[PDB]
Amino acid sequence: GKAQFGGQRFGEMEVWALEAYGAAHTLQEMLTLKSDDIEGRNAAYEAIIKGEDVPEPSVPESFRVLVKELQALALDVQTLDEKDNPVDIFEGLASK
Amino acid sequence: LSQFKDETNPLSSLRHKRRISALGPGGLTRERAGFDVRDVHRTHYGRICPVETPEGANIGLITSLAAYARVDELGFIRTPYRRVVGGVVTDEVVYMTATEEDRYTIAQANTPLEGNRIAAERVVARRKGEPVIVSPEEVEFMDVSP
Amino acid sequence: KKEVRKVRIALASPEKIRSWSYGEVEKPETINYRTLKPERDGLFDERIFGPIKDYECACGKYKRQRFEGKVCERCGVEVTKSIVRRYRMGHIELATPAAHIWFVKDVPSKIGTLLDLSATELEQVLYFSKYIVLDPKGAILNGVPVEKRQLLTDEEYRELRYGKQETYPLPPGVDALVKDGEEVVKGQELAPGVVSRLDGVALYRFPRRVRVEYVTEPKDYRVQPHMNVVVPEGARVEAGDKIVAAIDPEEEVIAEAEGVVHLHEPASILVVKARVYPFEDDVEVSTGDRVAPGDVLADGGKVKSDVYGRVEVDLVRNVVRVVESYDIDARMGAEAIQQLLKELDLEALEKELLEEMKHPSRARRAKARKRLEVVRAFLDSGNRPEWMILEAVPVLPPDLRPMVQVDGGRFATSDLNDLYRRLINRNNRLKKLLAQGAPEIIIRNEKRMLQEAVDALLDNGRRGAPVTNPGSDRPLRSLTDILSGKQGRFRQNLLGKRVDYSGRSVIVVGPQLKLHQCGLPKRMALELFKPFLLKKMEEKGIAPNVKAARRMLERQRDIKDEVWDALEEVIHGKVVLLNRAPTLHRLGIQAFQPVLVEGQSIQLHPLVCEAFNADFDGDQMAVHVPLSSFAQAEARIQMLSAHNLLSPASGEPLAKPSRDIILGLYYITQVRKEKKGAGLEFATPEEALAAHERGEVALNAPIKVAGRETSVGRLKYVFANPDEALLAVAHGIVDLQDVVTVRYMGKRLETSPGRILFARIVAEAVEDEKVAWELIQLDVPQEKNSLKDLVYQAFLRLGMEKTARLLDALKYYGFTFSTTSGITIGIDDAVIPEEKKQYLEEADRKLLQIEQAYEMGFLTDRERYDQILQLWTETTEKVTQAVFKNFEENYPFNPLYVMAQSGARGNPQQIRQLCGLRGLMQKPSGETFEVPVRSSFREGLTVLEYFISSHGARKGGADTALRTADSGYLTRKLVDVTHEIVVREADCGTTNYISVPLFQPDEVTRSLRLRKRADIEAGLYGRVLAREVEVLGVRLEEGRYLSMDDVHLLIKAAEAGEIQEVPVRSPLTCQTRYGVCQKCYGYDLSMARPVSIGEAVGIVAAQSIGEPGTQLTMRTFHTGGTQGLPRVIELFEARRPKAKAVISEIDGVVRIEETEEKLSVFVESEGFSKEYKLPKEARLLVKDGDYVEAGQPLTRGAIDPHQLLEAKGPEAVERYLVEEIQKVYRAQGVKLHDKHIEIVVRQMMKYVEVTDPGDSRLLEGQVLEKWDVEALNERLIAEGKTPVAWKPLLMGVTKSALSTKSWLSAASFQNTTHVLTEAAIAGKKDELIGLKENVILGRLIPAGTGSDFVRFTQVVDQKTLKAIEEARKEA
Amino acid sequence: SDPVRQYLHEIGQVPLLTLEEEVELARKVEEGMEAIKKLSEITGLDPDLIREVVRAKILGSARVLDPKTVEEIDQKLKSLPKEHKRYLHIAREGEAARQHLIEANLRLVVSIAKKYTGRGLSFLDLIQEGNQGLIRAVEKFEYKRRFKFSTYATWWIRQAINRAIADQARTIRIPVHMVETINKLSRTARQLQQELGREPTYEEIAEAMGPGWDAKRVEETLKIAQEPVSLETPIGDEKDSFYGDFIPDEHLPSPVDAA
DNA sequence: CCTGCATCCGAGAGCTGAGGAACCCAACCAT
DNA sequence: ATGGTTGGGTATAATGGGAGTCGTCTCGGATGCAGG
Ligand SMILES: Nc1nc2c(ncn2[C@@H]2O[C@H](COP(=O)(O)OP(=O)(O)OP(=O)(O)O)[C@@H](O)[C@H]2O)c(=O)[nH]1
Ligand SMILES: Nc1ccn([C@@H]2O[C@H](COP(=O)(O)CP(=O)(O)OP(=O)(O)O)[C@@H](O)[C@H]2O)c(=O)n1
Ligand SMILES: [Mg+2]
Ligand SMILES: [Mg+2]
Ligand SMILES: [Mg+2]
Ligand SMILES: [Mg+2]
Ligand SMILES: [Zn+2]
Ligand SMILES: [Zn+2]
Repeated sequence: GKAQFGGQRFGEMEVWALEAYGAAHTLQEMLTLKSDDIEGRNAAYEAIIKGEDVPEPSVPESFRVLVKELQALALDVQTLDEKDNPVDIFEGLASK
Repeated sequence: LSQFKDETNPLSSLRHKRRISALGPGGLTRERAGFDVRDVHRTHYGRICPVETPEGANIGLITSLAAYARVDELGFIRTPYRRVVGGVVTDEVVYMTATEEDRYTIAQANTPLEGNRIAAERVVARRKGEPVIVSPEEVEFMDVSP
Repeated sequence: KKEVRKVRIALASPEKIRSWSYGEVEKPETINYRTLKPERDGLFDERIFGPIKDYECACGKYKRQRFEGKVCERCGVEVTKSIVRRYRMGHIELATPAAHIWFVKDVPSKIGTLLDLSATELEQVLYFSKYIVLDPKGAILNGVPVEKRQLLTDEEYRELRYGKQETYPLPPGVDALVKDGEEVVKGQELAPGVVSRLDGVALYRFPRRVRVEYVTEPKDYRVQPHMNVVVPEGARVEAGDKIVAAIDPEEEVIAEAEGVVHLHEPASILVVKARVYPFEDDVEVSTGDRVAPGDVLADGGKVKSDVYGRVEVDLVRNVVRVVESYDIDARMGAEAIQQLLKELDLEALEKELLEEMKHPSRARRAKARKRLEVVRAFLDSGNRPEWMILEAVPVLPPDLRPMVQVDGGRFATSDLNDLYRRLINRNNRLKKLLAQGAPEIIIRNEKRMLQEAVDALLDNGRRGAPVTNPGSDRPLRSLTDILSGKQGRFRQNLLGKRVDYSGRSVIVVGPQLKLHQCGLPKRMALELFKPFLLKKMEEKGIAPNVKAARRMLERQRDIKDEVWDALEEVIHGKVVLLNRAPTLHRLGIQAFQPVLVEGQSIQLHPLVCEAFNADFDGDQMAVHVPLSSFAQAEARIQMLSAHNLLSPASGEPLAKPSRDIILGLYYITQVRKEKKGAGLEFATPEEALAAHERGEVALNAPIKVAGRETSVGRLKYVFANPDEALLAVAHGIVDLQDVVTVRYMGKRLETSPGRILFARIVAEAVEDEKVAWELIQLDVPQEKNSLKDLVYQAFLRLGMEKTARLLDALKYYGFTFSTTSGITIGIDDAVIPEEKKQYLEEADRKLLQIEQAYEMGFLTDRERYDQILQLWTETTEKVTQAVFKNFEENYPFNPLYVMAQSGARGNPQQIRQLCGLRGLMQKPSGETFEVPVRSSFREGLTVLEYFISSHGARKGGADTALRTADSGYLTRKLVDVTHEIVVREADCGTTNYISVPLFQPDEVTRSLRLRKRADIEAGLYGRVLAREVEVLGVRLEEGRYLSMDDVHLLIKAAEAGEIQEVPVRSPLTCQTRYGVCQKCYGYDLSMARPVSIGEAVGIVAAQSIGEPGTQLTMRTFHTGGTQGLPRVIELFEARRPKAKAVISEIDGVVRIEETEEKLSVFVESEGFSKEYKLPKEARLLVKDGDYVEAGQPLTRGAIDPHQLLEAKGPEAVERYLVEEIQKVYRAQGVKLHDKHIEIVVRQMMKYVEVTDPGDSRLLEGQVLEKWDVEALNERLIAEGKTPVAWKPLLMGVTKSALSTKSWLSAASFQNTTHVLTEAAIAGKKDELIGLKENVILGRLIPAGTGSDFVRFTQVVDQKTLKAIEEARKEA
Repeated sequence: SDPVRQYLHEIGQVPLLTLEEEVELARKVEEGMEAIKKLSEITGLDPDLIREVVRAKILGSARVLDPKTVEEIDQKLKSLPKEHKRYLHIAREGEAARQHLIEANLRLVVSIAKKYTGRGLSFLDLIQEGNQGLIRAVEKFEYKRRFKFSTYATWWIRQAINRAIADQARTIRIPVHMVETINKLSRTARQLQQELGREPTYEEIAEAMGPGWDAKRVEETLKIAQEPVSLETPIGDEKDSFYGDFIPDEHLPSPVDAA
């Protein structure tokens, strides 16, 4: 909304258009550096005002919200690497 | 049904006060409404405007009262007609519901007149919404105005 | 940090759930009402979930960093980042187990399938309506022993567990007819109105009076209800002993002397079924003890039990009574279900089901297969079935269910907090009741309420009435409602987001812009490019630091004028993305170079408005800024508007002249025609010139001189070059439309100066006169189609850069010429032909005749109605023809006629409505009014005619409103079914192909007729030739991409009879896994060149199919005098039609046998014969004594695709589906290549069903992917095993999409609960192959620049490469 | 479904009591408690432990301290010569009577609790808290006074229901006394409005409450009594806008502040 | 015993923008 | 050491609820019942 100084919605169909163009890096920028990659958006702003190029993006916060909400339904969702070993996306902040 | 009044200009408020809604508490659902409720029924003639309606997903579910129409004590819309007796148009005006209106032959308001007498051999009329051509002797009522 | 390659979902054990949590939530308190701080052990506790502030405990002993991993002793709060409050979970320990509703209410139930219980039985046991038997312990019910897994009602369990007893009242003044302790048989009357019903002993209950003798004479004592009788019936008493004990000592009854005791007038009598054993000393067993036969009760073993029962010791009568009852262990609820699930052995069940698979019945085989599916999923995943029952409930971290304080000082909170509070309250109350020894009814009720509370927390409103907050009707939002739906997490926050660096504004036409430019408002651009601007102001001297620049830009009146030049410096060479919703295809987002403008509107180029579907009556567009160098490169190379000139759907130009451009070009290229001369004959040109000078012959009249046709202008004005002709035009000598003679390119052309000017415009735009002369059509007026052909040819011959230059030149000159041409609309421009009047009068006569034929009986109602309708239809067609003929002959330059002929605006139907008449109108029921609207819009309708047309107007509006939603749904389904298809390799090496036919059978079944040119173009253009072709002395080699000239050559050869079909590579036969190959796909239609490897062709196919449907397939419907979108949806969903035709199952010859009552068709071949009985009213496409192949239709109507697959085969059904889908789009004038439909159909034909497992671990009737069964068969053949036998399937787009291997895409699509339940049971792992999964994880999609084919490319200059080479040589 | 009718059916599946049966059961319970304390004195163990083991043996194997220790103590109770197994017998009979009395009087709980609907607790929660109060009343009843059981039990059932309502009706817990203060304030304001013909002011409410009450205290008390609103409250006619979509996050630093 | 055919239940139904009811007494931990 | 908060008790007799919802159209599977 304009009254909340908000942004525009990049909905499903806009994502489809970006995919049809083959613009992979543009779409990943819309999904992470400009919406909810907190570390990514902070680093991108700092790099732009410092004169450098924006860094690589990370996991969006919405995927972490999804994982936590799936755990609340007693479902174990795990991200694995190429050897089927677990990879921690929470930076060790959620393991005892 | 209690809505923030639209008052961009005087006509906006006058339009808002004459709105008729099929939705609301105890009404139809926009996503569930089909095609039968949104149609212009033949009995809308003189009671609900066939033109003025929203363009989007509310088309046919919100309408407007016609200019000469009146809602009675029982909640039924009535429209006025002049009584025609023996091919002579009188000034007696009767407000009818659609049920009463279905019983008569009603001539168009542009029927030519010489004084107050139907001066035309062939008269365009409605019989239960059907357009018919009749003689002036068969006319029972006449429209008040377009 | 290792990269994420897979995502696994599985069931969580109670141990896993408890290891997740940081503590148990024990209280339903959220925050302290006074200090607003989290309460201890509540739902927001910092001791469990984490600190509110960064590196600071609650009490404040520690308030700094490097205390990480330090838990404060005083408060117990770990000192760390507060962000951990959105990651750390809690848990609730249930007093009694509860079931996860997802594995109960997801039809068919997983728990029910594993335990072989129906839905009704599961509901009865789980919600405490029936018991289930575990360890029957040899109990007997109705004479039948009870067995395990048997369901007992309340009464049945009560009689088996506690016994039988009935108490009968005795009215005052009526005494019993039996003594105390006497046995009773059913029917033995105990009162003049009381008859017993059950056998067993009868005991007294509160005898009202007592008779005691005195050693004898009798005496009576009345006993009031507040006192009790201690002495037993029929026993002696002594002097001083008390008989009837009372509360008050003075109210006690003490016999004065010796005597016997008898009890009379009982209050009630209790008949039980029990054994009686009298004793004389201490007993062994007390009340409430259950015993077996031959057990010790009293007297040191002298008395022994004969039956099972429960012991009750009566001290008044000094007797032990064994009530006949058993110790059956029957339970209710999730505890019973979990006990049954824990005992289940999966391997023995698997063996039993494998044996069951051999039963001859197919229903039993299906039941066993369905059970084995679940059993094998559990065996493979490693999950335990008992984990479907919850013991510890996880608690979501508090920052995902926030309790926030709004700006007004109030609080807002999620519904999950209320659901958790209800669960905790009910759990705590159950624990309190259990520790207090409550009766069984109260505990049953509390356990039922706890089960319902867990159900509401997990899935609200799935069973029973949904939970609502008090005073309000709105249901609470549970975790399932958070996850699924259009408003759910998947569709609202993962597949689409709101973004930074974006704006939006109203759009305005930009006629002075270039094709690659947009006008961007200055304030918009200052806000969009703010960090770049701050850095640029830093680089200059506008601000000393970035913070000062930000403060300057904060206030509008503080902004200087050098910042605008800095902003111009910032955006130099960059592009922005413009997007207009809805984004139906990929050209709804385009990249433009911004030009900073004054004002608040975005300026848009005229030529992109058709791609965007934008006009200028208030539309708005969104602006996005790609940030990095990669994003800017992608936007500038792939998305720039000037690089996207052809349509990806059809290969036709999409940026092309329209509206005023067409109007101006048509106006200047149309020649004049005059009638003053009118074909006079002359001998010598001097005579023709003399006659023109006299005024007898007009300049452009078609005269004949010396026996040849010419005009005066052709002889009078001969020009040496185009410059002289245009100089003559500038002097008023001739007009642009007069036909003269010009010498051009060494040839004496007879043409108008306007056409020469158009040729010069093209030649100067493309900077090449010879190629420009080859491109244009000189001798026709330039209209929509010729200009589109010119643009396509220019693209093919010159490239996108020169084509864009030509487009801008054409736009400029068309606008200029339409401004000065004099195009306008007046009321007199809607010319009414005179013939119309005649056509009406004639109609008025014929109508009369019809009425006569109806009055005299020769016509019925229906036939007369049909005759009237046909008459008015033919009259309307005649009036349309007369209107257009009048325009053609008398007013060739009329504005309406020019607009409709040039293609700028309008169609013949609208012009007829303006000039001739509106025609027949339809009633709301869908039938036509008898009387038509005989007026046009120029004359003016009457009130009745207007009201008649309103029905059609409203029907069209409502049709548009419904068709939009239906088409959007179809597009989403297609995207979900095709999103993983990418061009992944150059060539799959297959030798299969498809044959495109150049002929089709006739409608009247006459013979083979050549197909339309458009159809063949849509089926052949851009494809790779599968085999060598030789036509018209030209050899087209194998592997050749078919260009449009080759397609025209093939059509020309077909017209000469040399060829009947073309073999081409197609996606239907490609062997690439997870996509297609370059050769099997063909051209990139938007570039007229072979497709690049890494292109996401599935998304393009889905958008190409879905975009036309949104409006075109049955835009504003004009109410003037099975099919459409539903047919396409039916074809894509593989539905069986309601009017399904009849197709011959096998080959044979046809014999039609029709009787007075029945009709049948026999197909008789040399081996067998079949009979088809169809209703007599049906229509046959077959004649008697005809030959029909297998799958050949015998009836008019739609063919069942599954029947066709069973009869003819998979290629037949694929061809049928492609052709039938293309029919609908051709009906609406939509051009769309067959590649896209073939992509979708190839996805639809992806699965096979196992008919014979062979030597594999598959089951009969199991459905799997064709690639998997092919690989398994190849391995078996290599190893020497029996092959798996299978049959192809056909499923719709919805079912095919939901059956994908990736659970993330299927979960985000539809039916989320079912997908997640199945994936969790099976322990499914997602390999992230498609696009939706990678988008959800925020990863680089494996298409385009993210493809593995291109994304590892390096770039380096010569010097660096030489240096590296020398470094290698040195070592 | 409809668990209310299910519970009502289970409740009505137990017959009511007459005065004789009720007084008999109450006397049996009292003698059972006396026998329990006598047995505790004889064996020297705690009354609570012996009551728990006797209740475990009465309720049987169906109701799931462990079988080892309960069987040990139950055998130790069987070791008594005479006149003490009698006390054990009366203890068991009294516990059975307690169970029967509670089951028979469960209907009065529903009759009482049906008048407290619409105050933030559902009907079945009210019924369960009333059942807890009923169990308390059975524990504390005395039949010597010749009072009907309902007379004494109604007070305890009402106490349990009201304490439950004051403890579990609000998302933010408020202490019991201040809940009573809020209810008193609401009643006072309502009567003031009824007498005044318009909504009272804070000064008038303060005057009506009495000493130690002024406008500021009334304002604070009305301030704390506000209930939280839902982040999922719909906004607008369409089901596409919620309340929480308009509430920004103020905790996490913005990109500007981080830079 | 098999089979098909009414019957019932649950999950779908375009995008974007804007929009707002008792009281009392007594003891016990917190600060 | 003071309010703030929590627990226990009140004794004639009382003993099975209440708001509600009826203007969607389809489709695919699960299921029980009819026939042979
Ligand atoms: N994406 C999208 N565009 C729309 C929609 N409705 C209208 N538009 C676009 O906005 C343009 C102007 O809309 P109008 O119908 O003139 O007016 P409006 O802004 O929608 O507002 P009102 O008529 O005042 O209700 C249209 O010509 C369309 O391009 C819609 O529902 N979605
Ligand atoms: N609900 C809606 C309403 C509109 N739209 C979009 O806005 C446009 C408005 O056309 P329009 O209705 O302005 C065209 P009209 O003036 O009749 O056309 P003509 O000049 O070509 O004859 C549609 O074509 C859709 O792209 C939408 O996506 N959802
Ligand atoms: Mg609008
Ligand atoms: Mg338009
Ligand atoms: Mg528009
Ligand atoms: Mg000359
Ligand atoms: Zn601390
Ligand atoms: Zn291939």
